[PDB]
Amino acid sequence: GNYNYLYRLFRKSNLKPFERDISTEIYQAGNKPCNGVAGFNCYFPLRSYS
Amino acid sequence: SLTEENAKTFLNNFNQEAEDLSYQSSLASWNYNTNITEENAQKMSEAAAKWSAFYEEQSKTAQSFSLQEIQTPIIKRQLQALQQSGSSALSADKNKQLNTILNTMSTIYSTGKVCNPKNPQECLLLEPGLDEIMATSTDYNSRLWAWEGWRAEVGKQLRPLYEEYVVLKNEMARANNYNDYGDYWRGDYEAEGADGYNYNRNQLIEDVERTFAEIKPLYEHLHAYVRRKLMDTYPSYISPTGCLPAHLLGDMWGRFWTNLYPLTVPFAQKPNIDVTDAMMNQGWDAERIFQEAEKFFVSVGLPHMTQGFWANSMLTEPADGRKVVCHPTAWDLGHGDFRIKMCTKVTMDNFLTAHHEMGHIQYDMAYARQPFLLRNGANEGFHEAVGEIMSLSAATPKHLKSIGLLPSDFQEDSETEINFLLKQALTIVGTLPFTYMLEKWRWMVFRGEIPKEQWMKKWWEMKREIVGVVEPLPHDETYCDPASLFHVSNDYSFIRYYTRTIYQFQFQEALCQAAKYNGSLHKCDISNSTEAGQKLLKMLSLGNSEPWTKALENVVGARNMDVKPLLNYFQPLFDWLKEQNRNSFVGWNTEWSPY
Ligand SMILES: [Zn+2]
Repeated sequence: GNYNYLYRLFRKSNLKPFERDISTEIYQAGNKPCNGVAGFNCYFPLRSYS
Repeated sequence: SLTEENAKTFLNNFNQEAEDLSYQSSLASWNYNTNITEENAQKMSEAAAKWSAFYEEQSKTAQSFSLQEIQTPIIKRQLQALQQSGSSALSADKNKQLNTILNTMSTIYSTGKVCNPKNPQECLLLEPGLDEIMATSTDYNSRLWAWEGWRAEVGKQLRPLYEEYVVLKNEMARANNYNDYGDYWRGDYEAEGADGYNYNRNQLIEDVERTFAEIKPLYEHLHAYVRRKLMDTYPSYISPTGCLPAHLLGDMWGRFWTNLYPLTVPFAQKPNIDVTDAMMNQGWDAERIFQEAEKFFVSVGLPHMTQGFWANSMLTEPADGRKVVCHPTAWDLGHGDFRIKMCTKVTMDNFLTAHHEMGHIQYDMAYARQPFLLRNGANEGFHEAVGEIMSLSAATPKHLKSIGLLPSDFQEDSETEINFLLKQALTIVGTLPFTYMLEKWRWMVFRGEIPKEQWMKKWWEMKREIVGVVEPLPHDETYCDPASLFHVSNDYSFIRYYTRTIYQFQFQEALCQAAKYNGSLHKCDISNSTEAGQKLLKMLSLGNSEPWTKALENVVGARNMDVKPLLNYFQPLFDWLKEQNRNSFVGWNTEWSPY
């Protein structure tokens, strides 16, 4: 499995044309603060292709 | 922010990881089944455990979303399919007891020999050395002895295990908002949410009882005809008016009457033309067989197979260094990977099996566009129904005459048609009542209508009245007849074989009336028909995303089970059975007993 290449899965809004973001902030889907941990309603926005 | 978006995000996150985690398990299982060694078996455990732990964690975390505010049907269906906790609702000790009871029953069924009143140094187990007597031997005092020994040796210790298994299954079903284990099994047919296509759990039972109602006279005529044909070999043992004996049939349990074909034949002089002895004179191979299968499949309007399909699939037996379990399988590895694992021989049996597996291959790739939760069937019967119609259509004599297998001299004759109709009937007509009776017995056992002290009072009498089978020797309240089956020994659903046959006939008729065919239903094919074959492709794109009622109504026009293609299939056969059975007594009475 080639786990090197990655992609974005969860973002708050869409991307503008010719825009690039490399932020690694936790995407919050729920209504509670994440506190920087990956628990409930909070997942990493970057995934791999394998 | 509200429930819908959170549930959608959770489903997307689960599908991102499950598609990758299940692929490893599928690939490892394929490698093991193709290359069974001492290292693949231990490699099974870690992959299976990781996948199971992830699935259970996701199922537990798929509960904070209430199933009342979800208005879209797709997300509701996905959440419901992700809500089924299975056996996790049981306690740890109770689950351990259930697991060890199931393991003990399975390992008891795996073992088991028989004792002979003659020289007892011979041991007969579930090896094919024992069923030969029940299938090929034509004398007495052997098949009956084998049946009695099988029901006496391993038929005694399966009762205490079954007594605890029933109550544990009932408790597990009740722990999952069900009335009984039979209700849990019938819940697969339960579909909620539709506009005129809603289906209820109990209605399935109602959809079963009248189905058997329309096969009373054909099955009674078949029973009378097979009894009359058996009279010649056993004039002093088979009662002309009584029920057929439990043993002396074409199966251990009488499920399949296939082995009764040589004894029950309309005309033994007919050659029963077959082209198995035709591929040697001109040159054929298994690769050519698969090529013909795929060429026929793409001749109806189906996509061409992938290049990697022919590279990752085993079509001939390995020479050396590898061992194969010798079982035809169609694996869906995942991520657009499909494989067939089977040994292909030069025989129309292997041709039919290859076409049946090819139907599964076409079906599996037909729902590749679903979020890993809808990539199944609406009901459990759709999977095996797809491969039956393709096998039937390619087996038609017209189909074999389009590929050069038959010279352009012999077109058709009535006697071979009747022989073929009878030989096909003695694989389905002889098993439908048995399946119905077993399912009903199990349903009343799990409901509680049959008390534990009267089990060996309801299993037999129904067989005397529903199946038309009478026991040769009395059985008291110490044996456990129905647990002796492999299907019964473990948690296998048996109603699937009752409905699937209907799906075998309902589709084919709808696939023949759209092909400008006006002849017999058993002589039609879907070859060289782009339109007749487009309906199945259109319907093979929903899976369990929509109720099975809607998919059926849009493929055959019948919202429920309207099963009358069988009478149109075996129409000359029924007419001939009615004609032949005139100076006889059609039916049976539940009073006679041979001994
Ligand atoms: Zn199949």
